[PDB]
Amino acid sequence: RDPPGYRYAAAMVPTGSILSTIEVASHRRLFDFFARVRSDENSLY
Amino acid sequence: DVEFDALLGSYCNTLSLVRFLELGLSVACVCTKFPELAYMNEGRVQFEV
Repeated sequence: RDPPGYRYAAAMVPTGSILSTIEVASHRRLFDFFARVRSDENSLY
Repeated sequence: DVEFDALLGSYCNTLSLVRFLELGLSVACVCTKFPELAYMNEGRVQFEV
């Protein structure tokens, strides 16, 4: 449905910290927006 | 003659009121009250890693 998109500003001031570190992107569609960026992308600015 | 009939007493259980916060399963959730939940329409949590 053209889902939402990640809010970059809101990031920078997290409301919590994810304890588990794991290779995400296996659990791809648990989210309706998943973006995987590598070194960095053009789309974050 | 005297003949009567007795009420030998009433027993009424009191249904125990159980909160949720006092319980084992309320560690597996972070519950918060959000009065405007009725108006929200769409909410989301971002998740960067």
